[PDB]
Formats: sequence, structure tokens, C-alpha cells
Amino acid sequence: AFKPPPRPDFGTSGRTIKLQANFFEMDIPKIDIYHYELDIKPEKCPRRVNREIVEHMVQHFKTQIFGDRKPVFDGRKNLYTAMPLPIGRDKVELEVTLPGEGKDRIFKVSIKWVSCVSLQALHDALSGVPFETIQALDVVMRHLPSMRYTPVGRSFFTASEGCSNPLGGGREVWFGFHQSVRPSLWKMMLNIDVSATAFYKAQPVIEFVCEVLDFKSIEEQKPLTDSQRVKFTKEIKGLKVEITHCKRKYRVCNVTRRPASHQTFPLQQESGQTVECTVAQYFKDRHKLVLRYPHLPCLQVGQEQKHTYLPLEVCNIVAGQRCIKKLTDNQTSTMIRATARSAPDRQEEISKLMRSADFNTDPYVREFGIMVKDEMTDVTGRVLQPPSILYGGRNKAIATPVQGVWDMRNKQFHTGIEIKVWAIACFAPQRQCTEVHLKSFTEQLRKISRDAGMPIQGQPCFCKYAQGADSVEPMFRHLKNTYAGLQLVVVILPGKTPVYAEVKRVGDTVLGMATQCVQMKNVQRTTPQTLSNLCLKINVKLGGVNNILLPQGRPPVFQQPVIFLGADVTHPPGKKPSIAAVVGSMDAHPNRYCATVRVQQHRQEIIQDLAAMVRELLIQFYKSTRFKPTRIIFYRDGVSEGQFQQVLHHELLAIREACIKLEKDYQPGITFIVVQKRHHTRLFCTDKNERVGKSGNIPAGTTVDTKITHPTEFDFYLCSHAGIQGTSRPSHYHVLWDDNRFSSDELQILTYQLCHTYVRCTRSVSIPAPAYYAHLVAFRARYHLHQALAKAVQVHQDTLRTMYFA
RNA sequence: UUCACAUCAAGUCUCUU
Ligand SMILES: [Mg+2]
Repeated sequence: AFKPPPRPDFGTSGRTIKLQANFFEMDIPKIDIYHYELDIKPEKCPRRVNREIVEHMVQHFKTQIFGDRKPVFDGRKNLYTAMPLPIGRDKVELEVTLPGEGKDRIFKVSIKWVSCVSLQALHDALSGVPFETIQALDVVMRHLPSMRYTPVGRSFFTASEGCSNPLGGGREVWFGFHQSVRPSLWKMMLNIDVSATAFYKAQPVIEFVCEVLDFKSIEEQKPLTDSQRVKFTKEIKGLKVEITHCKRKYRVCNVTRRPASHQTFPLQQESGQTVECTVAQYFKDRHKLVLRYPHLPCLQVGQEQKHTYLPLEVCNIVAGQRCIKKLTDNQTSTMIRATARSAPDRQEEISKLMRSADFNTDPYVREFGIMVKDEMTDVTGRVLQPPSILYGGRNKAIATPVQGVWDMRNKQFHTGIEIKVWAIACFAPQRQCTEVHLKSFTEQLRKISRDAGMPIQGQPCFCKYAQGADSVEPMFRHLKNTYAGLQLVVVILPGKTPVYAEVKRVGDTVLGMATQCVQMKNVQRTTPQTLSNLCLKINVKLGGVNNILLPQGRPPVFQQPVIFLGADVTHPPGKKPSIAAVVGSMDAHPNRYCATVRVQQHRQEIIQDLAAMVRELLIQFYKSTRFKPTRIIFYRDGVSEGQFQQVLHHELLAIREACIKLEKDYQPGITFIVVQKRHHTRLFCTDKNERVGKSGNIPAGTTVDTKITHPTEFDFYLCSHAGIQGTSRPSHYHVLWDDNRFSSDELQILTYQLCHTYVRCTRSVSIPAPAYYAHLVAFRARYHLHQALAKAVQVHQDTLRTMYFA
């Protein structure tokens, strides 16, 4: 339970396709490079500051220490050099003083040698693995960009010269790129990809207040209401501000309730005695400054103490601050508008980026003798054959997926459910949604249901109008009590409303009855496709089977009983908890899934109570099939490489712990797979004849497990979905454990077929259904809103065995 | 709420409030 398995083989399935990956080969010298450690005093300075200190330190001590050498820097505590520094071995203490805001002051730095980073040893590892050596290369690579650009994670960003793209609310668009050094067989790869994220516009807080509160002019003043203030506080708390009146960015902690004219602080007079002085008066006495907007609040900085309240008019927003807060429906949209391009389009943008970057002329990488190709790596992919999807009806219509898509026309559900009793709850005003609208909708709806293999028998037994989330349960109690055998409640909503949160709360936790929701606009105007996808959601919500994988066309793993698990944990931005969700198959298709859900520590990827969740799912698997899984396939979503050994140590045992809590000698083979969509590896078609759709992506089924993958471990890429817009993300899979002795072909084909079991659409999705369902559960649980919390997330006993999250 | 695609770094200081 400690070390991931080696790659078993490469696999031969599918027909070859020629691809290029945004990976650029690196030529690394066989030399040894030298590692030094740095003790900077004070040691709590951010990387940007340390970088400047070190940059000045290298220039200043030119003659004695560095000379004509060009050392790179961690930003924290590591410096690397191409040839040995004249440290010799023993520690040296250096002093730097830099320009200050007005104090002009001090930094104590010292160098000590640590080791000799062997690059030749790295070459050997790439031929059948030194993280430390890899970390050194990253530093050599991003030493320069880190100086000129704004480092964000493993990416860089700069302000447009330029476009200057707004988003409103003080937010603006910054275009950037990602750079990372990746290992692969034989070669070291430089992963490059174009990026774009939100940043706060460098403007005075006064102007910032306007964009946040939608002010034309400042005046349009009187003190901000309790409403206007809490929004501004929530938008500025945690941001850096700088003083205009007399370079020192300070970090905002809170915004005062009282205006500057009335907000006070204890000021100590020259006679020892302290007194309460207003911020407005202090700026008059001390700074000769009569406040222009005394009716506006004060930004509060430093700690809870000392106090340090600053008026809004003397503060600006520090440049280079990324926006962490999620953005409005539109801001996201216009951001995507900027990004999206298409796969051919973005491949040029990377090449354009590689052209301007010009690594082969970088002073620091020339120093280290490193060379990088200007052409994308050429890889062969295999496009796997999609599984035949089996439908029911009388004709047993088999659908064959074409380019990640199939249809339901002239086809019917595997086991369609006979809806006989159902109600309708319209929360949209009758003025917008009329009885004619509902009736039309319904008649249109039923007609689809008919040809879908899931017939709705007649008119709804109940139909009413309502308003407010408070009117949900009194109607819902009424429905369950007065209608015996009630199957479905069709709630109709006017756009966005907290009613949905209550509808899903009561329907999944309190009363426990399926509730399908639909916006007002989709009732006023109905389309056969939209209605059809609704029938996909309500059939499975009533314990139905839309379609199953073709039995004969399945991997040899289904020969014995096997459960497929899907796990994902979603996180909040406030002091809210993280939500861990784990699902599991409940049949041999696989089609039906049960959902477990927990709450845990704030920002914690490790599923804490995993052993309990897996235990529950295993019980349900036996309650549905009389079978104890001989194998456990686990698709874990959202785990990075640096956390692999962490989640493997706790979550693999947790699954094993769950197996032996049931029975002492119950040890099914466990396959632990981590799925990733959060990466920067893109695949492009070499031939223009292989491009699909004018987004021009790789076809669904494109599998890459060579050239750019892990040199020793079992990992592969699989773009299981059909790209509709922009550039597709080839989902990465990394086998952390596998008792089942899977082959490359079998596991990749299995993973690919599992992407065809997603019931919400007649498409092949990016991640397997278990992983996707797990996301839906942890997202539905977020609409479900300590121990109260655990209770809030608990699903009603009868909806406990249904795909309510569908 | 039809659906899919698309969508990880310390500003703690300088008589400073
Ligand atoms: Mg996640």
C-alpha cells in the first residue's frame, strides 16, 4: 500500500492517429549542478521580495562570490548554479539593504552548500526517479519568467499592453501561460499551454467601490447602507491596498461599520494620556488632510489591533492581484469568450508563445546548457472502438455511438417506468406560465415519453401554483398524504431561486420523493431534444434503466462480480466544510448507483470517513445482487501527483479496512485509479482529416500512453468525449494500485466504456460515470446545505437507494 | 433548474491609526 505498480504493457487496441502534444523535448547536459541553501532574515518575506533581494545580492557581491555566473532562485531557500560557487563548502553571511518606502533597510542573507545535483543520474532514470533533480530544472526554467511576470501557481500572467479586458466589479482579464517540467520516457518534457485568469484592476479604492456597487459617479453622498457595505467588505477583505499620502501594500482584514467621521481609535497624547480620536480628525491634525469622503467607511489593516483604519480615498488597489472569488455568470462567459479559440487555433497560440518566449536564448537556461525544441512532440494515439449501447423496447434497438454521440430516435429505454401518478408544482407566476403553457408542455412531454419507452399515463393528478421556499413542504406533505402511489413531482422554476435548494432538500431528505425541475423558459417553449433529455433524468430517478452496455462487448472483468466506485471531494472558497462523496455500482450493467456523502475538514482532499462510506456501498451491492464484489475498481477524482502517496496511504487502507470489517478473510482485488482533468496537456491532430467538428479536436476514444506519459508507472491519457467547443481536455488516469493485474488495453477499454454509462445524456463523457456521479452528489449536497451538518446531508431512507442526484 | 462540451505561496514593516 506504498508504491504504485509499474506499467504492465502499452496495449494495441484502436486505430492509430497522429497527434502532437504541447510537450517540448529538452536537451539536458550530463554535468553536475550545485545547490545552495539560503537563510534570509527576516524569513517571512513573500517570494517576490526575496527574489529581488537575491537578485541585488548577486549583482552586489559580484567580485567576491558570484562573478559572471548566472544563478537561479527558488524564491524561498534554494539557489542553483551551473558551476561551483567559491563557497568551497563552508557557510557565508551576507548583508543587503534595499530601498525602502522611507526607511531604506535591511536583509541578512547567508549561503550554505547542500549537494551536487546529478543530471546524468536523471538520464539513467529516464531509461528504465530524482524529484530533487526535477525540481532544479523547474527552477532554471522559471527563474526568468518569475522575475518579469506575475507568478500564479505554475503559471505566469501579465497585464495587457494591450487589450485591457474588463469584467466589471474591479475585475479584469490577464492573459498568461503555464510552464512545467515533466518526465517521460527517454526525454524530459517542457509542458507549455496558454492560460487566462481574472485579476483585480489597479485602481483607487474609491473607483473600486463604484464598480462593485455599480455606481456611475461616486456621489449619485450619504453613508453606505448595511446592504451596500457588506458586499463591498466581502469583495475587498483579503486584498492588498497601498498608501498614496506618505510602496507599502497592506493587507485588508475588515471594513469598519462607522464612517471616517465617527470611526475612532485610541490616540496617545504627548502627556502620556490616551484619548479617542476620529480617523477624520487625525488626518486633519497629523496629515493636514481634510477628508473628501468622510461619510465613507475605513479599511482596517494589520491585526485586530493596533487599529489602523485607513480612509478609502488614500488607498489604491495593489496591482497583480488574482481574483479567487468565483465570477458572475457573465464574467465567466466573457472570460471563456477570450480563451476558447479551437484546438487548431490554440495550437498556434502556443507556437506563437514558444516563439516569443525563445527559451534557446534565455540567459539562465543557456547558462545551464539546456536546450528546448520549437516543435510539438509527435505522438501516436489509438482511437478505441466505442461500445454498442443497448436499448430496450420491442425491437431491442442497438445504438452505435458515432463521434462520442448517439441518438434515441426509434429507440426505447431498457426498462422504462410506467408513470401513472404524478404532480406539477409551478413556482413561476401564472402571468408568465399559463395553464395553456403547462398543458401544451405536458402534451408535448407525454408524447416524447411515449416513444421513449417510458409512457406517462394521462394528466397529472395534481397541479398548483406557489411562491417562496416556505410553500414547498406544506405542498409536499400534502402530496405524499393525499396521493397514494405518487411517483414524480414536476417543479417549475422562474430562473434562479433558493426554492430549488428547498425542493431538493425536502424531496431527498424529508419526504423522500423524486422531484424533476424545469425552468420557466423551457415550459413556455419546448423542444423534442430538451424534452427527451428530461425523460432521461426522470426514468433513472424512478429507478429505471435508460440503457446498458452491450453484454457481449465487455471487458473480461465483468465475468465475476465487481463494484465500480467513484469518489470526489468539493471545497468551499467561508469557514464552510469540504464535502466528500463516494458512489458505487449496484448491478452488473453497470447502471444503477448508490450515493454516500460526508462533511469534513475545510480544504481537505483526503476522504476521512472513507472506510465507512465504502462499507455502506458494499452492503448495498449485496442487497441488490446477492454478490460480494471480487474486485473493487476505484476512480478517484481531483488528486495531484504530489498527493499520490498521501491518498494512497489513507484511502487504500480505508477500502481494505472496510473489506475486513465485513468479513475477516474478504480480500477483493482493488484497483485504485486517479482521474485528472485539471492539467495542461493538450493533444492536437496532425492530419486535418482527423479533426472533428470545427472545434477541430481529437475524436472520442483517442488514447495516449506513450511518449509523453510516465517512464515507469501505469498511466495514460484518454479523451473519451467529443469536443464541442474550444480545446478538449484529454482526461489523465494514473494507476496507484492494482491487485487485479489489469493490462493497458483492458483497463483503457473498460475506462472508455464506463464513459458511455452516463444517463443524463446520450453522449460519451470526459470522465467515467462513477467519477461524474460523485461530483453531482457532492454538488447536490451543496444545495442540501457540526453534527447538524452531517444530518443536513443525510438522504431520506427510500431515496437512499436511488440516483436522486441525476 | 434538459444536457454535454468548455471553465498551487507569508506585504507581519518605517512613531504608520
Ligand atoms: Mg475534486
